[PDB]
Amino acid sequence: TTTATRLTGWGRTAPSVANVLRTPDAEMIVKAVARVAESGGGRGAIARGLGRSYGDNAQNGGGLVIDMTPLNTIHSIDADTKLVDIDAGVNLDQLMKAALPFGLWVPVLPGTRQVTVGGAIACDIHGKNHHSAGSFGNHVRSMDLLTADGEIRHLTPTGEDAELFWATVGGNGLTGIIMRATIEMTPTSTAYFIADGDVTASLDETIALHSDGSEARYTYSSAWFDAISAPPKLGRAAVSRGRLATVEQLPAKLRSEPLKFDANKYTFGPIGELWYRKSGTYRGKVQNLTQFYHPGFLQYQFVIPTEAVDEFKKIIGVIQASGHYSFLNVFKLFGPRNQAPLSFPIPGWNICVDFPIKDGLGKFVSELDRRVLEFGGRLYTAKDSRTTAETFHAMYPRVDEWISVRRKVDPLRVFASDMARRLELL
Ligand SMILES: Cc1cc2nc3c(=O)[nH]c(=O)nc-3n(C[C@H](O)[C@H](O)[C@H](O)COP(=O)(O)OP(=O)(O)OC[C@H]3O[C@@H](n4cnc5c(N)ncnc54)[C@H](O)[C@@H]3O)c2cc1C
Ligand SMILES: CCOC(=O)NC(=O)c1cc(F)sc1NC(=O)c1nc2ccccc2s1
Repeated sequence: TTTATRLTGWGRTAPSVANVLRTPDAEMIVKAVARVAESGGGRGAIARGLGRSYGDNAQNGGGLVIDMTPLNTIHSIDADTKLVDIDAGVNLDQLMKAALPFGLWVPVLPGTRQVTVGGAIACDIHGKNHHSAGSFGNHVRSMDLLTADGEIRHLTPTGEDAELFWATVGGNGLTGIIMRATIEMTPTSTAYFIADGDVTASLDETIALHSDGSEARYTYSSAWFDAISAPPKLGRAAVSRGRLATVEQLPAKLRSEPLKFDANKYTFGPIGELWYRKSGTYRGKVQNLTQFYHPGFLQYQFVIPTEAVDEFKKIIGVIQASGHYSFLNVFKLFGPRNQAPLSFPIPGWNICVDFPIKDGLGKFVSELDRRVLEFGGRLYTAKDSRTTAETFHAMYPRVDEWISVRRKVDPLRVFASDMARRLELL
């Protein structure tokens, strides 16, 4: 029934051997969880999606890992209610394609589409539209949760079991296995975006641009920022902002299938500064999803609360002066948070940086953790593999509330992961 497999997260880092159960049969999954519960709990079980977490949240050294990707039935889509009913192994690319002919858009897309619905709920994922749509869990109308006792619980965001619903959102698999969910989609009349592009010369400008009001005009917003240059070039950004196009905004060619989804010597001088400015400045460009959104290393992502703007500028300065060079860097302003205790996003300045593994890096990121903590921010568990229990607990002050929900639903510690043990969420 199960195979011994060396599993890792996407950062190809911290390997651990587990029994991997890979079955299309939901029955077998129920029986395997019963097999784990009866056998004195042991080192437990965790669900796995497409393995796109950089962390260790989808591995369980010496325990059971349940591969959820063969549970990938789309049960129903309804254009009138905007509801899709899917198995938790359905991925967001598959969902996106199935839903478009109904005029329905996946309401939160992350930077990849190769992500399961289960993983999208359990990490409470966010994307380019967070300030207008919130995160994934805001759009879940119901889910079916396989709990430790072997019962499948039907959960909704309001009414009884709300607490457990909200513990499962961002719960990293630790309340049990999400089998099935109903999601409310966003109505759209096209597969396209109308996009504006802006380019700033400085961090001060980047911040000014993001707090001048203009963010209200766009449903989707994010930036690539410079993390290497000295100040005041540092934190200069290519900003890309837009919204879903309506049919009347498309060039005539596209109106018949509006829902179809099918170095050099100059580059470091003044001319390329102009090139990159021109090329990155535009208004009302029509773009598909690939052009607008989806075109060794240690990923590190954090958010600093909105008011702590001076503290945010200080952390960027520390990154640049550190001697650790990050080329691919995403900046976004998050909007309001939801009610999930372990949900990562909070209103404020979100950054994802990417460091090549060098001497000293492990210790440098520890200092960064400390600064993020002091400034009221937190790290994202989907990107993290190395932070301590202490640091994590102080960054998520609702963790105790969460833990008691978890102990209520899982008394025998039937659901467990490397991360759980490391972060003392067990
Ligand atoms: C290139 C790239 C870009 C990314 N961009 C973004 C982004 O823009 N925004 C963002 O928020 N995230 C982003 N991520 C992270 C990714 O969205 C999350 O890590 C997502 O959770 C991965 O889903 P997955 O199905 O691979 O789940 P896995 O990585 O396999 O599992 C992740 C967690 O979900 C739990 N889980 C999975 N399935 C189930 C289930 N059926 N029931 C209960 N728990 C389950 C696992 O136990 C584990 O805790 C990115 C990742 C990559 C590689
Ligand atoms: C590749 C898609 O890029 C985007 O447009 N991203 C966003 O808009 C966007 C907005 C946010 F709030 S968080 C985010 N993206 C991320 O967190 C990514 N992390 C990686 C790591 C490796 C490769 C690609 C990515 S994208």
